Amino acid sequence: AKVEPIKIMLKPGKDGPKLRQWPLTKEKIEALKEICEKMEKEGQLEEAPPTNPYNTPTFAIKKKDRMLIDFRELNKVTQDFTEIQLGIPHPAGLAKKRRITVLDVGDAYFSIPLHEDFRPYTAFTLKRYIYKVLPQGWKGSPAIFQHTMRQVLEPFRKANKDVIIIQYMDDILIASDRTDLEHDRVVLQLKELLNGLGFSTPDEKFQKDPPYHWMGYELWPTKWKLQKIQLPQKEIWTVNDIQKLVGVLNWAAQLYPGIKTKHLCRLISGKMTLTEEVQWTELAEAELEENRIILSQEQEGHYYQEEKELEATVQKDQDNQWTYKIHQEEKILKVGKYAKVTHTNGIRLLAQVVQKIGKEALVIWGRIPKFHLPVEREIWEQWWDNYWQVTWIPDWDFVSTPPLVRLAFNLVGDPIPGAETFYTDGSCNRQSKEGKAGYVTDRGKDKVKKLEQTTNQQAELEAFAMALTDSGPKVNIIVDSQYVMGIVASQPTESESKIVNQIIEEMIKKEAIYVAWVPAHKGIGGNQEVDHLVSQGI
Amino acid sequence: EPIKIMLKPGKDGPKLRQWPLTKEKIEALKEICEKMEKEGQLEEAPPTNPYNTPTFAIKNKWRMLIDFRELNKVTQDFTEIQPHPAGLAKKRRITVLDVGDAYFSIPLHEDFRPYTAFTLPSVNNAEPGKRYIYKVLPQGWKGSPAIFQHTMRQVLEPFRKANKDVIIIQYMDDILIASDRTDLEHDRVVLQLKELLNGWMGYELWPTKWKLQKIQLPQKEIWTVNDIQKLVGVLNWAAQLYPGIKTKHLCRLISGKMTLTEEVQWTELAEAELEENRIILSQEQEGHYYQEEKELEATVQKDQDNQWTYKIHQEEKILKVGKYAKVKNTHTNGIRLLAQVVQKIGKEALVIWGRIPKFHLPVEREIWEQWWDNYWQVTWIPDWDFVSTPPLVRLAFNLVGD
Repeated sequence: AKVEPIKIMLKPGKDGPKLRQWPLTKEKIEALKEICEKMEKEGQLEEAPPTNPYNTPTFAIKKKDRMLIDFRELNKVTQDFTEIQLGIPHPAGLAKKRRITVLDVGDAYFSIPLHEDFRPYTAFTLKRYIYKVLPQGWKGSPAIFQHTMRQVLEPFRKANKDVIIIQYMDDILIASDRTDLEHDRVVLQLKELLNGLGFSTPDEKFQKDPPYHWMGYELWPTKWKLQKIQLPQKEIWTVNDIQKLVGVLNWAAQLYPGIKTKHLCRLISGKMTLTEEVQWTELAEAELEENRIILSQEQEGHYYQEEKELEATVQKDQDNQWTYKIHQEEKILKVGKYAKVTHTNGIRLLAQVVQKIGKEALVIWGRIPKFHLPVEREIWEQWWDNYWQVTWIPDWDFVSTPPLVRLAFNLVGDPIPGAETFYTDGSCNRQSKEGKAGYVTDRGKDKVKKLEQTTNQQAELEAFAMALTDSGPKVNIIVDSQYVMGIVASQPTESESKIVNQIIEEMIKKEAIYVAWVPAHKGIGGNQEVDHLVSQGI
Repeated sequence: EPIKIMLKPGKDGPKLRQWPLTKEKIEALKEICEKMEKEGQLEEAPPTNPYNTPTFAIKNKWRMLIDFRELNKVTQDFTEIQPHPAGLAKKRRITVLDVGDAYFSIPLHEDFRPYTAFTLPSVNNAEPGKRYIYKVLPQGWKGSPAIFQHTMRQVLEPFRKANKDVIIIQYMDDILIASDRTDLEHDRVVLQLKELLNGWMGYELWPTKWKLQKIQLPQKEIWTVNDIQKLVGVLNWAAQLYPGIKTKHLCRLISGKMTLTEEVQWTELAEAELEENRIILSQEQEGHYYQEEKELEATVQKDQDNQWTYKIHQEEKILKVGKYAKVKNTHTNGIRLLAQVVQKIGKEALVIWGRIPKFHLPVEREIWEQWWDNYWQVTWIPDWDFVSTPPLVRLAFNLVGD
């Protein structure tokens, strides 16, 4: 029963490792040889021919309750593989089934032969050995293992089209609506398939009853729950400790937003011994701290019923806080948040929430939910109908989830008869950052305001603000900045900028505002005089 | 035997992400690929293959749409394929057929196959991605129509002599049958041609039914200060695209006026300048400025009147402008509308210039890339980037008409 191992290559123009074998204590070299003794016995290891020039550092670490090879250099030279599964199954997408069973594959890598031509590079000295199976810590092991497991389970899945099989790494979840007898029988059938193909399934890694521990989740029969993820809190952090830490964070970052591993990785800047103490950086320190906070949370929800409808209800909370809930009738599958961040409005942000939820739902349920939004249809449609940018919106419903998203803009398409007309402009001295913002009106008035540490754009905006501030409930304003024009057109309701905020404040008080643009420096009546007024001495 | 294929110097194969799809599309895709594999057109990709191109499904039964744009950028040669008979646009009717299935009769060189890897996702990531690579010419690769030319030539060349009135040209996975025959005589030529291929998924165009539109300056009985301000504005927009456009004299009309509702007193200078500008725009839009050596571009934007318009251009040189009728369904999806406009523009560009433009779209990259495929019905995918429509451009395009 032999399947030929997949062929592997090193990156072009590269060679296997030939690194330094650091001597270690007598006690250590004792346990190590003991370990390798067993591995060579069982078939995981084999002795290196006298012509093998390659070598990788070996280490021994105090049992996490012992041998650790530093394949960092071999990995660096190994070809790239395919990341055959980035994304973790979410229990909210798991169909509600009568029976569930969870089980792990033991020493998964030990059951997969490494190609003869590639074993040479795995060489390490103690006697010298090379791997015959996928080495733990080697770059290609998880890609090959993942691929192999998919092929082992595929025939089982097509034989039992009604059973739900979910495999992630060496964790397999089995769910079905068969009788307790039939279910257990199909699970035994699965273990028989695996064991027969050489994959062990420890009785200890087998889970008969609830709660089922599955990938950080605890699956109860009625609901699921994401446990708080605990992160190691060591005294002295070695390169290996940071590696494992970053491994966990890599997984965890799929379950939570805001997880960063950047400055944490910069701590193990390559060639440093795998045992070498890391030099803690302030930003690395800060990163781990924020990560601990983020993960010190917990989530929960119910399971999916594909026959029933999939809905999404959104609600704006405090200020930038939008929350949602994916549900089927009154049953909530999962809850979510969005507060992502210069000057938009509720309708534009609402659309961003809808996009986020839509993307998430395609991933988990393979379908788009029915949306229930806190915004009236006429308001929504009217705004997007006029806006220059298109956005995604599937069928939806309005729901009176106060507060409602409402836009109240009195921007009119034609000059307002009788309303005073303000011509706006702002200057800025490139070198002193001193400028002026002002206006001139068709009713004879004018005003100028000196600005300091400003900018052309800021001066332009300060001028528009001045016009809004000194005008009646109805006003026409002519600007020469397409920038200001763009901003006003986007009818913003929220901004970080102080001047933009005044502009919004004033704009809401107006009954009607007509705003148009004219090219600058063309001697256009009104524009030419404000231009000269604010440019004087600037 | 298959010819050796090369990636451009210093370029490697695609390494793009697969996007999440609906359950129905995933099921349809897996079925398609199962058959293709069974037919020897695909084979599973090893874990040692690091490449990946995004796959999609369009629609009824589904068709697989693999997005090989990146692979096409990195493929050496096959440049002279993206040859055109300007008569095409004059034909009364054009039938476009998707002939990509035919490619599967020709093998792909074993050394290039790994770069065609693609992945089929699974709902809720229940299982790892199912990966495949092609063993034959892939639909969507620029090299396929080229390598298939001989096989295709052995059929179309005879049929072309027997119908010298009909124009039969191929662009990528498409075959255009254009002629002036009566519909039954046209449908006849089409059925014949299909019978020859078999030894469906396509659409109809009516070129001579397309109304040519142009930028046209307003004409009013009475012009106000506001009217002249608005005119000079768009004239200023045009001055960037069209040479010779001036506004000095029109501006002078309102140099001493601030009240927007006031009527301007016309001068001969202003009138001659507005007239000169009308003639310039008219004369320059009837010109021919195309350069098949420069990228063909299309920018889409919404009118200030909220109608969809576009401009076909090369840098600042505008080759064509169009405007589509306003949409009634007030609650239609934005991404849907834009996608329909894009496909209409491309189809039109294909007939006229023989190639798909690079689009500049008024949509956020992330939203567009996530949903565009749900409203796609053609087999091609243009390159595109994302842009912001300036308020002035919205007013400028209000002038497209006729």
